Amino acid sequence: SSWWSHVEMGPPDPILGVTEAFKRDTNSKKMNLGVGAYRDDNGKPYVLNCVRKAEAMIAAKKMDKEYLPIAGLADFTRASAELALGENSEAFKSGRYVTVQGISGTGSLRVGANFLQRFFKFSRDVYLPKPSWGNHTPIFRDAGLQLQAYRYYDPKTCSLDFTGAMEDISKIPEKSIILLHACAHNPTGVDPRQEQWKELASVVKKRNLLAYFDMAYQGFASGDINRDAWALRHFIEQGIDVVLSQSYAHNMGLYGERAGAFTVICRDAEEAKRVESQLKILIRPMYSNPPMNGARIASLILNTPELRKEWLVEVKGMADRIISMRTQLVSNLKKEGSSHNWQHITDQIGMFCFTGLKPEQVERLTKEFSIYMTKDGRISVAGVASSNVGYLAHAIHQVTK
Amino acid sequence: SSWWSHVEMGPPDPILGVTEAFKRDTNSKKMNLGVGAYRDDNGKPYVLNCVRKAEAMIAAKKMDKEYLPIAGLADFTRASAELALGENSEAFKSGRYVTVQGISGTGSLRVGANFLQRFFKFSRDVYLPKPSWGNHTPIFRDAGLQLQAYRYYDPKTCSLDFTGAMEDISKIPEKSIILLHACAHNPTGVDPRQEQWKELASVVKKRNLLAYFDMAYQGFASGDINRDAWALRHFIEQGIDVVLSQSYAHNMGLYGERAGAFTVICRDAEEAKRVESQLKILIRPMYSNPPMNGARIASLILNTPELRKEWLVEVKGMADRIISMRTQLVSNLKKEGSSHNWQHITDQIGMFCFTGLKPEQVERLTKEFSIYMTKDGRISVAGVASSNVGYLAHAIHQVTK
Ligand SMILES: Cc1[nH+]cc(COP(=O)(O)O)c(CN[C@@H](CCC(=O)O)C(=O)O)c1O
Ligand SMILES: Cc1[nH+]cc(COP(=O)(O)O)c(CN[C@@H](CCC(=O)O)C(=O)O)c1O
Repeated sequence: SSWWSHVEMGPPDPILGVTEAFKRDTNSKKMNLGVGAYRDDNGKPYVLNCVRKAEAMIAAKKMDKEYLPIAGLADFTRASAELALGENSEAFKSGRYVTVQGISGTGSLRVGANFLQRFFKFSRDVYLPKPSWGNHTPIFRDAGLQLQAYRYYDPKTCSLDFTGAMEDISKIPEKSIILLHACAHNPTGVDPRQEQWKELASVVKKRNLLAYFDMAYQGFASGDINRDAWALRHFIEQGIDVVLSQSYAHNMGLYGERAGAFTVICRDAEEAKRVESQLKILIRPMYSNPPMNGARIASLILNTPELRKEWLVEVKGMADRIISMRTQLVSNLKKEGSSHNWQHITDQIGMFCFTGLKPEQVERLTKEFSIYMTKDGRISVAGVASSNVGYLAHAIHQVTK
Repeated sequence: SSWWSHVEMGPPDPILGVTEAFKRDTNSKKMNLGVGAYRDDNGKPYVLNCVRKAEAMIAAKKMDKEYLPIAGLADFTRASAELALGENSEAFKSGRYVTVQGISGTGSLRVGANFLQRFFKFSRDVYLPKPSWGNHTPIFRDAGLQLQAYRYYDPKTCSLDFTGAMEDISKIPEKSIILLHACAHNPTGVDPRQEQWKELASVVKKRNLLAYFDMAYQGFASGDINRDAWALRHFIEQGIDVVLSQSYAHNMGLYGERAGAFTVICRDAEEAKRVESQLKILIRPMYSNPPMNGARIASLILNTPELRKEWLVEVKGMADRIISMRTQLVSNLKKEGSSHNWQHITDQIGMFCFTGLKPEQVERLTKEFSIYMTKDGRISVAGVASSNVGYLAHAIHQVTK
């Protein structure tokens, strides 16, 4: 009986733990369809061309590694704001925003969570969509806020239950906080339609709710970055001052370098200044200043015309491939003779498919075929390659037959 | 009256803010002696040779950027443990430790702070030495613990007030938490003597206090890394199970890449396993997984014999230079005709000198000479170069005359 005799065995992360389990299997045909990580058509980690050139630029310049200001790389901070808001945006033009480099999406989310905990005097409730990325709970819960829920997904119909959402949302207490996924909702792969978004705006505005946008997949919903930032831009434009978290982990394939940002849209550039002051203060006693590599790479691509353009081509490339894989998946299922309707697989967008498989099926999949996915039936289509869509489909079928 | 009408202008970080102020001065002779950042003899940011080769190795291998496990790079985690504990260590050999990659020193410190908040059921008090790095307060305070103090520095005598420390320490309530700087105490540059450390061990052990070591400057106290880890090793060896935070920001000049680690010494490898589980759980909803670059670079140097050896030469090189600058500083002061005893400047170790200048003098220094330092009179000798020790000394003198 020492200091930690009492500390119990905590369980493995529902998402990140799949990769740990996957790592150990000896099956040569194994597939890691758990975390949303882009794999190229060979089924290999893919580092974009533009990322590769960004890094070379950095190398060549023989840059130092001195500490970055607490808020991050100005150039990256400003270009991230700009990427979300759009260059024409009044918010951006007027400087009514504060963007701070964050430790990827998760890092940004928690900074905001912490910021709200401290400065959002109107409420302690955060409404998450049913269902949501498992991690939104703990992120909010550890920061000190309460979690609530709003209906979103209709499993019966494999789509968004708009009526349920609107009902739930029209009733959230005023001045509460609502978390919205900007695009490629995780894990359903179903976003509201633009008409739909417009109706949500109204209710949010009307109920005077703080809209918190989680934008982890800008460019993976349509394959177009501006198109994917529509909702977000629409709300700001309707006069809704949101807070936002951005991740460059998927769209730039910067996973491990941890590049991201957290933004608050304020009333004036002077409020923006005061909020920045306080955000610095929160970040300081947390990690002091942020990791420079991801931010340097992203800044160079973003601010370098030829780089940026290459990047957009590369993003289309990625989404495209994901599409082909959905398609094929479905085809192979029919080929295999599957009786089930697998239309949701091609209807869903972003990196995954919310399959509907029950936990007994998931289990079999891992054990008989060594195909790893989250227990909720969510699979990452992002990680399928031409060489194993066949295998995937056959398995799905066997376990479903 | 929007959401953030109430959020007030927070002040600039007492340490990091000096660099912000410094950045704006137009004086061509300006000197940034605030943050502890190594400058080469030309007064330029210095990226070690071995760091440069580590990066080239990485480049050459065309490594991916997939996400690292929540606890960090195994290789880096294990080599950090090893760097602190020493290779012969029973703790290490036996695997009674858990080391987790942290976002530099600050990142590691806060992870531990958070861990204790959650699992240290014996107390909410953390005793810091008087004085300490300004940031220890907020780090502990934001995590949820209470701050206490123990006497350390004797300004009258420009040294460690051992009697006061021992008195204060012999009285801290049992099972409390005491933060100790492993070496190169920040900001006094005065460490306990080995005899002294031995006496501290006893009292800590006797009072059954949780010893929390902050090891930010391993190699900057003596210019020898094992020598600098003595105290730390001695406590573990006396049967004191510490928690520790390591930073590679100064000794490897990795400032902005944010590489560091947090370790807990446990009873067995099985407790170690349970603690790891819980640490993962804490990190997950905080930043998810850590920045890979700093960790990849540090892992390669540490685990690469020729790299490691080069690294130790480079560390000696750095400490040496710091020594020369102290020396010279003092010489120039006499040359200038300073009446004061400046012996503390050469007596102090690590990257700074706790000068004793009053705030009015600090102020003049910045305004007449554009020499930036923290308001407490702490200056970073680390950043002085042969070309400006003269200027420095003349200024000090003018403002002191
Ligand atoms: C909605 C969502 N929001 C934020 C993030 C933040 O990611 P990062 O920048 O790494 O902090 C992720 C990653 N979630 C995918 C990646 C694995 C993970 O969970 O992490 C996933 O759901 O598989 C999200 O899916
Ligand atoms: C005692 C101490 N502990 C931990 C750290 C953590 O540093 P990092 O790995 O960057 O998180 C520092 C840096 N403190 C010097 C560097 C500037 C800073 O304060 O940050 C300093 O005191 O100037 C310390 O001086």
